[PDB]
Amino acid sequence: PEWMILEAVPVLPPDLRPMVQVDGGRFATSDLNDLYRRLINRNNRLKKLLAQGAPEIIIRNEKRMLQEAVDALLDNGRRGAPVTNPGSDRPLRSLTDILSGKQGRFRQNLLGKRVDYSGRSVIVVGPQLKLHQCGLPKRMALELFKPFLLKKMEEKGIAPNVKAARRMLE
Amino acid sequence: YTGRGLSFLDLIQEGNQGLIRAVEKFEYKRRFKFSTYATWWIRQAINRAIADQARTIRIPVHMVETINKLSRTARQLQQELGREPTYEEIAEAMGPGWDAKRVEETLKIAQEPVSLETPIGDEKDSFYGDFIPDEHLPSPVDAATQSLLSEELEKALSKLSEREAMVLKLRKGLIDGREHTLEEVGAFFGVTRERIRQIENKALRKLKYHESRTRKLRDFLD
Amino acid sequence: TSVYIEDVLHEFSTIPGVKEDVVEIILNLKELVVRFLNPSLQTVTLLLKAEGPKEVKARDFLPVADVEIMNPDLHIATLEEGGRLNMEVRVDRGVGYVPAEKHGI
Amino acid sequence: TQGLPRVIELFEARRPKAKAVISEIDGVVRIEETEEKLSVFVESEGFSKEYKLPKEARLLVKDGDYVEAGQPLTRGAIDPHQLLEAKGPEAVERYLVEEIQKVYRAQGVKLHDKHIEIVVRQMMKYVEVTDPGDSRLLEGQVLEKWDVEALNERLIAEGKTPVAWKPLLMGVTKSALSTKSWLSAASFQNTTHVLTEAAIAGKKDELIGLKENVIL
Amino acid sequence: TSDPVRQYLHEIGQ
Amino acid sequence: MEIKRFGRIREVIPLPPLTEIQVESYRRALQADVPPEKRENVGIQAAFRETFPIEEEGLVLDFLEYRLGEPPFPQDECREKDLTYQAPLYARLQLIHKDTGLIKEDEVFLGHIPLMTEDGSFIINGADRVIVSQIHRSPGVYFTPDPARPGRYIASIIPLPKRGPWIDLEVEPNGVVSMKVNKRKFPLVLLLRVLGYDQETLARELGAYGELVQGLMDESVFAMRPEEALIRLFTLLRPGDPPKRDKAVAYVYGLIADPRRYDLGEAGRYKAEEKLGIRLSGRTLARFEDGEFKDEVFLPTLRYLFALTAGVPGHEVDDIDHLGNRRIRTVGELMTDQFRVGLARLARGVRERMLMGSEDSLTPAKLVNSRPLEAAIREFFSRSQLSQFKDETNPLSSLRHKRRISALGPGGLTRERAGFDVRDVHRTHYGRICPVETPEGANIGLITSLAAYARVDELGFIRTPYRRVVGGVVTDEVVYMTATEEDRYTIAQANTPLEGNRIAAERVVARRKGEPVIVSPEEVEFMDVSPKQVFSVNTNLIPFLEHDDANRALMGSNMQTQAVPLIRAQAPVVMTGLEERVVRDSLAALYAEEDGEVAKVDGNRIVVRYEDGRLVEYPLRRFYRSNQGTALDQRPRVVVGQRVRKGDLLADGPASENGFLALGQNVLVAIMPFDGYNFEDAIVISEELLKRDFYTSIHIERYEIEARDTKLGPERITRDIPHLSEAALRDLDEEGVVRIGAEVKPGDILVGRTSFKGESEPTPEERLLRSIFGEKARDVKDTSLRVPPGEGGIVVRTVRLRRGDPGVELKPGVREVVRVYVAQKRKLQVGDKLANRHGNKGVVAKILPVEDMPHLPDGTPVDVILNPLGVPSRMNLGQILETHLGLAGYFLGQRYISPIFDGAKEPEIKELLAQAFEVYFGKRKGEGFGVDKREVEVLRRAEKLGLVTPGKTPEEQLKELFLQGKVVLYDGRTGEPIEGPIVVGQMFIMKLYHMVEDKMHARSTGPYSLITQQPLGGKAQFGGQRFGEMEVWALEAYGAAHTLQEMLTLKSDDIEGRNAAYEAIIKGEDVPEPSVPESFRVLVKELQALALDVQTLDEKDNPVDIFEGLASK
Amino acid sequence: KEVRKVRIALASPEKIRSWSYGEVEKPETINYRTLKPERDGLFDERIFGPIKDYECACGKYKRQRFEGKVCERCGVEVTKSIVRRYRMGHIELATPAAHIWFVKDVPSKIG
DNA sequence: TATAATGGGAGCTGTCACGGAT
DNA sequence: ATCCGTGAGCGCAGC
Ligand SMILES: [Zn+2]
Repeated sequence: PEWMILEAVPVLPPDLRPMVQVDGGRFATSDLNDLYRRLINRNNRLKKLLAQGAPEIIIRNEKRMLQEAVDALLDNGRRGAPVTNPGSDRPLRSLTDILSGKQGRFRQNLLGKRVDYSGRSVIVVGPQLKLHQCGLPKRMALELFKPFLLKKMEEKGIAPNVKAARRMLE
Repeated sequence: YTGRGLSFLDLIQEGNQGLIRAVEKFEYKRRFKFSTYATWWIRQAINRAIADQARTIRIPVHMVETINKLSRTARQLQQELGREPTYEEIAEAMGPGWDAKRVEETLKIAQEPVSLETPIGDEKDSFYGDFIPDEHLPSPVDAATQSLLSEELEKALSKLSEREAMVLKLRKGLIDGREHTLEEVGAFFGVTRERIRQIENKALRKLKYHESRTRKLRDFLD
Repeated sequence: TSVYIEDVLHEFSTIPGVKEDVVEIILNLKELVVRFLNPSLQTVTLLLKAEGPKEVKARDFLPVADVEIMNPDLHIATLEEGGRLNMEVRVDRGVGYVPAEKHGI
Repeated sequence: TQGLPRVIELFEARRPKAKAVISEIDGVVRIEETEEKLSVFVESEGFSKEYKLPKEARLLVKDGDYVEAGQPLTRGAIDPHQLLEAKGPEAVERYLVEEIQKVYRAQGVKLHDKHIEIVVRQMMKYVEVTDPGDSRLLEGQVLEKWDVEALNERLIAEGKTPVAWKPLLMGVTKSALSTKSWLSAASFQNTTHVLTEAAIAGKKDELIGLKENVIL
Repeated sequence: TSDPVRQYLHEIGQ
Repeated sequence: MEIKRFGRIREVIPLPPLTEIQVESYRRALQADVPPEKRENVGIQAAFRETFPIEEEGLVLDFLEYRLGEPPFPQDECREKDLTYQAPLYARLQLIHKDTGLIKEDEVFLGHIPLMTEDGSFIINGADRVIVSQIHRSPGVYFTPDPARPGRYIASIIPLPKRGPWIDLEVEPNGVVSMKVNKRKFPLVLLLRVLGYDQETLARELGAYGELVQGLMDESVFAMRPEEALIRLFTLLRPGDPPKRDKAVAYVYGLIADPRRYDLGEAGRYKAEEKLGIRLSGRTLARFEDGEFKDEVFLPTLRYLFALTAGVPGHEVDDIDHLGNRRIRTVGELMTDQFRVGLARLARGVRERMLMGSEDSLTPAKLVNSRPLEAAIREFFSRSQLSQFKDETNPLSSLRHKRRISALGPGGLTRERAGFDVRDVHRTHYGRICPVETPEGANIGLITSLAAYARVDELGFIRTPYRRVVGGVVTDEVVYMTATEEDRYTIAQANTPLEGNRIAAERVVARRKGEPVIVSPEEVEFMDVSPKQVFSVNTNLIPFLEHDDANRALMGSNMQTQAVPLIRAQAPVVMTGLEERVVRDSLAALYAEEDGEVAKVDGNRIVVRYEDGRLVEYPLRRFYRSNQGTALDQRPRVVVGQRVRKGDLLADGPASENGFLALGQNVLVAIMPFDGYNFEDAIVISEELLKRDFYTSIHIERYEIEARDTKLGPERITRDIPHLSEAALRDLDEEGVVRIGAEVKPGDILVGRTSFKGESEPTPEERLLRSIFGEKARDVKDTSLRVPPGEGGIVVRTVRLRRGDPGVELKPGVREVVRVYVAQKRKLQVGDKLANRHGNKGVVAKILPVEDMPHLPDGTPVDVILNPLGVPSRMNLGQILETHLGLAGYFLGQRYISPIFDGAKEPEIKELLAQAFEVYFGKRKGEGFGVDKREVEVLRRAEKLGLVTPGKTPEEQLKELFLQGKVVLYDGRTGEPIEGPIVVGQMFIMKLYHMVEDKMHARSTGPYSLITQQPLGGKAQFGGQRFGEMEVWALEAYGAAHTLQEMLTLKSDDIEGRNAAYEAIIKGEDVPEPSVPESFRVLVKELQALALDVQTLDEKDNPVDIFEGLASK
Repeated sequence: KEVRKVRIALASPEKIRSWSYGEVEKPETINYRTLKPERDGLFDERIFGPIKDYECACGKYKRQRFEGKVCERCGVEVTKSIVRRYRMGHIELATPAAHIWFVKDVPSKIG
C-alpha cells in the first residue's frame, strides 16, 4: 500500500513529449513539459528551504504546493482548479487525459489508427459495373499501388530505376 | 507582482525565501523599522523569480531586462508617434550600439514555444501536433533508398577485388563506419601508402568504367 | 484552335480602353465560322489590328485566300479612345470536340 | 417510454419511471380499492402481501384472480431486477428480448432475436455470493457465474459446503467495465478507475477477446 | 481550505 | 428577354437595408461621427465612463473625451499587406495629484480599434471576417415554475453576462424564502434587514399574503441591527475574511449595488419594472446611499413572487424563449463588452503603477499600457468564435453570414447544454427569424438567420412591421412591433382581400398571440405587411416555396450560399423579385449616384460625368481571389455616351446578370430515368454544356512561401537548385520565381528557395558514391515550393516582399515573403455537384454526347436529365412548376417574376404554355410538315393513360400535353419515342463549391505523426484515411484478422514493418510479418510515467521485452 | 518470446528508479541560444539518449564501432536514437506526495 | 542594504441520467 | 436524501 504514496516521480521519454521546431522556425512543446518543470521548480525550492530550515508555516505551504503540482501532472483539473499556462484559460494536458477520452490514446491511436495505402473521393453511380466491381480513378490507383507499379515498371523498360520511376510519377 | 508568469503563491514562496536572508542580515542599530529593509529582499526575490521561472527556455535575467526595456521604450514610441514602432526607430531611441537588426535579433531570442495541444477549429477535435510531421525519423522512402544504395554500391564493389573494395571500405568509412586514413589502410594491407593510394585510385577508376556501363548508383545521388 | 493577343499573357488579363476581357473575346472567337476552299488545307492564321473609338466586328480582319467568314457582323470587341487591339488567331479544321486542355495549340 | 430511449433503458437494465408493480409471491388478487385509496392484497395460503397503488393506477387484474409471482398487477414497465428476483433469470431474459424486439418491430425493423439474446446473455454473466460456504469468497461479492460454478464443483468434489449464489442482472456498460480484461474495460470508459483497481490487484489480461489483441 | 490563498491567510493570520 | 410580373398585393414599404443590423450597431457603438461632446453614454463612451475614474485612495485619473482618427492604410492595402482596417484611438487623461494639487494632461494613444467596411465586414489580419450576432435571454427578472414542487415559482434575477452573478429566489419547503447566489443559499430576511426593512414594513408589503410573510418573519433578524445583519450576511456569504464592517459593505455593495460590476441592462431594467410595476433610478438591484443600503427591486420582485404563489391574476409566469424575453447582441454590444474587459485590465495596470513608482513625478503617458486593451480587442476579432472567415463564395454568401444569429459563441451555450426548446421555432419567430434557414446537424436551431422586413431595436429585440387596420380600412402606417407588442392585438394576414384600402372578406385570417383564428373585419386591428417578412433573404430567393417542404427548402436556401460564380452566369428565368436588391445592398455592383453621362468605359475603370460636371473614375475589380477561392470579378455593363440616371447600373459584379443575382444557369431539363445514371439523386449532363462552356468557373489558388534567417544560415530564393533540369526552371525567372502568365502541373515548381542543409555527416555510402562519380555535395537544399498533386492552373500574379522594402516589416526571424497566385478555369466533370433552388442536389455521373441525349421533335436536345424518383419523397413540387413556366419562357423567350405566396398560379402558367405550343407547333404546320407517326404512338399511350381527350385532333391532344408541361421526347440512340410524354422545360441549376478536383486524394506512404507515429490526417498534409473503431468492428465481423492486423501495424505505426513492407513490394517480395505497434510501446511508457508497471508476459508467466533490451540497463 | 499476457501493477519507488536512467534536476529544456540539451534538463542526452544515432554530443564517437559507450567528454551513449522514445527519467522528492488516482477515486483506496 | 511599507481577486451562471458515497 | 463524477455517433474539412 505504501507504493500508493509517491516519492520518486517518473518522467516520460522526451520524444513522447517533445518541443520540436515547426516549419515557421518556431518550437512547440507538450504541456507535460511545463507540468514537469513546475514540479521541479517547487521541489528544489522546498529542498533548499528545508535544508536551510525555516518556519513551518512556510514549509507547510510549500509541501502542499508540491502536492498540488504532482496532482496536476498525474490528473490536472481533478483536484482544485485546472492548472493553466499564462495567457489562455486552457487547462494543460495531464497524463490521464492523454490516456482518457476519445482523443485519448486508446480510442484514437490504439483501437483505431490512420492507415497508409488509402484514399478518398466523391462517388458516382456505375450502372455498367458488375456487382463485384468498382470505379477507381487511374491516378488514385497509381498512388495506392505505387510500390507494386514501381516493381512492374522495373520489370518493363518504362523506368531505369525505381527512384527515377517515382520521379517520373512526381 | 502577479500577472507576470507566476502565481501569487509561487511568488510568495520566493519572497519568504529572500526574507529569511534579510532577517539574517537586518540590524536594529540602523533603527529603521523592519518593513523598510525587508521590502528590498522581498521585491528582489519575487522579481528575480519572475525572471528565473517564467520561460520554458531559461533566459538570463540581464537579457530579460534588456527585453523589458525594449518593450518600455517601444511603447513610449507607440503612444507618442500615434502609430507603431519599427526595428530602426526603437533602435535609435534605445541609444548607441542599437540597430534594427539587433531589435529583430532580440525578438527572435525572446520567441516563446507554443503548445502542441492547442485547439484547431471550433470543434475541439484537432490539435497542433496532429498537423505537424516527423522530419527526423526514417521515412519509408528514405530508408528504402538507403537499402537500395548500399546494395548497389556493394554490387559495384563486387565489380572490384576485395583488396580494392576493402581499401575503399576503410578509406571511405564503409568498413566500420569509421573512415581509416591511407597510413592505417597501409598498416592493414602492409603496403606503402603510395601503393595503397594508387590502388585506391585504380579501384575508383574501375568503378567509374563499370558505372559508365551502368550508372545505377548515380540514381541514388539524385 | 489557339489565339494570341498583344500585351496579354493569360486568358485572365484585361485590355485598357475596352469593355471586354480576354476571356469574353475568346468566347466570341469560338463562335467563328471559317471556310477552307482547298480541301488539302488544314491550317490558317487570321490577324486583327485596329484601334480608335469603334466596336470592332469580324468584318474588320485579315483577308486571305480560302478564308471566308460566314459570320461577318460578329461582334468581337468594343474599343474607345485609345482602344488598342492586336490578335493572331489559328484556325484548324477538324472533327468532334477536342477540349482546349488536350490540343493546346 | 417509447423508441430508442426505451431500447437503451432495457439494455442498461434501468428501472423505468412508469414502473408497474408485480406480485413477489403468488396468490389470489384481493382488490381493495376503498373509495379513499386503492390497494391490492395478494392472498397466499398462509401469507398476505399488501401493495398500495395510487388511486389513479390502472390495474390489469380483477378481483379473485390467481396473480402468479412476477406477474404484472398494474399497467406499465417492469423493473427487470424485480422480475429476476421473482420469476427467475429465464423470465428476465425473455422479457428483455421481447420488449427490445417490440420497439424494433414497431419501426418495421427485422432483427433476429439471437443478437439481442447474445447481449442479454452477457448482461446475465455475473452472480452474487450469499454464503461463501467453504471458500474465501465473501457475502455480497460479485463474480462470474462460470467461475462460481467451477469452484463449486471442485469444492463439492472434495465434499465441502457449496457457495450459495444469486443471479445478478446488470446493464451493458457495467457488464463491460466489470470484465476480467482491464485492457477492454480501460479502453471503454472510467479509464482511471479501472486502471487503479487492476494495478492494485496486479491484474493480468489473458488476451482472450478481440479489443485487447487490437490494442496490442 | 479549498482556496489555498485563504489557507495561508489564516495560517499567518493567527 | 421580357420580364413578366405576377402579384396582387402592394408592398406598402420597402425591404429594410440588408446589412442594417451590422452597420447601425457598430456605428452607434463607435460614436465616431457624433461630436465627442454630444456623444451619449453608449458604446466605448460608456466603457470609459465605467472604468474611469481610477482612484488610488493619492493619484486620480478621470475620463475627459476620446477621439477616433483615420486609418494609416486603406481597405485594399490592408488586404494586400495583411494589416487591419482600424482607427487610431486617443483619449484625454490627466492624473490629478490631489495630495499636491497638480494635474497633467496628455492625449494618450490607447491603440487601434477595428473598423467595419461598407458591406458590414472586416479585414482582420488582412482577411475579411464577420462577427455573428449572438442571441440570448434578455437580462432582467423572470418568474419560472419550480418543476420539483408544483406551486413554487423560483424567481430569477438574470444580469447581463459578465455583469453580475445570477440571483435566484425561492420559497423553501421550510416555509422561508431563500436567495441563492454563487451556489450559496441563505435567508432573504437578513438582506432585507440590511436594506432597512422592519416587521411593520414587511407586514405592509407581504402581510396581505398568507403564511408566506409569516415565514419571512424571523424576529432574530428584525432584532439584528442593519449593520449587524450586514456583518452576519458577510460571514454567511464568505466567513474567512474577518467580518470587519468596512470589508462587509465593500463586498456586498460591489456585488449588488455596484454599477461597475453589476449592470442589469436598459432592456433588463425595462422588463423588470414592467414586470413589477415599479420604476428604477438606475440599472442596479439596490442603492447604497447616505451610508445605508436601500432596496429597489428585491421587495417588488418578492411581492410578485408571493402573489403568483398565492393566486393573484395580474401575476403570470414568463416564456424564456419568447422573443420578448430573448434579445440579440449585435456586433456593437459584443465589441463594447470585450472593450470594457481590456480597458479594465489596463485600469488594473494603471492602479498598480501609481504606487510603486514615484507618485510625485508621474504622467498619464508613463501610467498607461497599450497591450491590455489591444490584446483584448485583437482576440475578439482574431480568435473569437463569433469572428469567422467571411463567406464570399457569392454576394448572398456575405449577406447571409452577416445576417446569421447564433446562440453559441463565448458567453453563449454549448451543443451539449442545448435542448429542443432553444432549437425550436417559437411563435414569436414569426416575421423575425427565418423558420426554414438553419444548418442540418447538431447546430439546428442554434444558428439561424434574420427575417426580411424585420429589424432589431435598441434593446436588442427583433421587430416586425404591421399595417394599421382601423374601422375596417387599412393604412400604410407600418408599426414595427416587438413580440411582446405583437401579442397585444389581433393581426390579420397580408393576403387578406382589400377593396381599395378596406377589408373585402366576411371572414379574415387573423393571428392572436401568434395563434391562428378567423374573425370579422370589425374585430381586426392590425395586418401583416407582406409574406416576405416571415422568411430570410436566401429563402425568399426560392420560387414556388409554397409548394416545397421545409426540409428541402432549407437545403435550397443553404445551397444558394454555395453557388460558385460562373463565367456565363445568368439570373433565373423564374425569379422572386429580390435578386437585384441582393446585388444592390451587396455592395458589389457599381451604380449611378445621380443622373449623369457616362464619360468613358473600360474593363479596368469607368469614368462618369454628372449634372454638376464632376468626373469620377470608378475603379473595377478584376479576377480577385475570394476568401473561399472564387474569382470575384466585376464586369462593365454600360457604354460611352450612356446617360445613367440616379440608381442606375454601371458594372455587373461576380455571379450577376444585369445587376440581377446569377448564382447558376438556366438549362433545359427532362424529368425522366436514364439507364441508372440518375440513380439515387445522380444527374446526367450533355457534352454540349461543356462545349458551350456552361458550368465552367475560374478558381484562384494562392500559394505562399517565406525566406527566413536560420542558425544554419539565411534562406535565399534562387533559380539555381542542385540537380534540377533547366526545363524544371523553364517558367522560373532568373531569381527563382515563376512568370506571370505561365502554367504549372503536378511535379513543377512555383518558387525556388534554398536553405543551408544541416551539417549531416556524409554517409559512408555517399562518401564512396560522390567519389565514384566525382562530385562534392553542396551546403544548400531544394526547399522549393513544388506543385501539390491534384492542383494546378495558370499563374496570374507574383508578389515578392523582401527586407528593405518600405511599407511592411518581416516577422522577427524572417528575410522575405513571396506569394504566387495560380488561377484555373475548370468545366463541369464527373464528380462535380449541382443543385437547384428547391433542394434537388446531385453529382454529375455521366456526360453523354448530344447524339445520345434525348431530343425534342424539332430536334433541340435536352441539357440535363433528372430522375423523377427524387421528387416524391422530398415533396418539392416547386421545381416542377419552375420547369413548366421555364418551358413557356423558352418558347416565348421571356423570363418571369413570381412573388412567394402571391405569384404565378396553375391557370396562368398554362395560358403562357398555350402561347408556346403555337411557336412550337403552328410553325411546323406551315413549314411543310405534319404529325409524326411516332407522335401518334405516344398519343395512343397517353390516350390510354388519360392524359389526352379521346377524339380530339392530334394537334389538340399535343396542346393538352403541353399545358400539362409534357412534350413528345425521342431517344437519340434509337430514334423511337418515349412511350409516354415527359416533362421538359427550363430550370435554374447552380454549380456548388463541392468539386471532385479538390477532394480526390490518395497516399501510399507519407508524413507520420511525431508521437503516435501514425499517418497524418488531411489531404493538404498528404494524410491517410482514418480506420477508427467502427471500421475495425466491420473487419472483425467479417473475420479478416490478417487484413485488420495490416491496418493496425504495417499500414499504421509499425515503424519497422512499414519500411520493410515498402521494400518487399518494390522487390517483388511478400510483405513482412507484423511486429508490435509502436503505439503500444507509447502506452507502456506513458503508464510507467503514471507509476504503473505494465509488463508483457508469456506462457511461463515470465517477462517479455517489446523493447528488445533497448530500454533495459 | 511471444506475448500471451499483459500485467499491470503498482510500481515500487525502487522500480521507478530501476527504470530511470537519471534524474532531472533543473527545470530547463534546450540551450536558450544554441537550442541544445541543457544539463539537468528534461531532454538531456547523457541520460535519455543521443538525439542522433551513434552520435555523442561532443562528437568523439560517431560510428557503430563505438556503439554502447558513454563518451567521457560529453556524457552521451552511442546507439540508436530511438532510445529517447523509451528510456525514462525520474525526479526524486525529499517530501513524499500521493498519487491522486488512489486518493480521489471513490472509494479512496488509501482512505 | 535600509522614511515606512504586515488578511486576495474574480468569480459563470440555458443539460442530465446513473452509480456511488455520505 | 443529497452531492460528485461519469459519459453523452463517425468521417471530411476546418485559411
Ligand atoms: Zn562523446
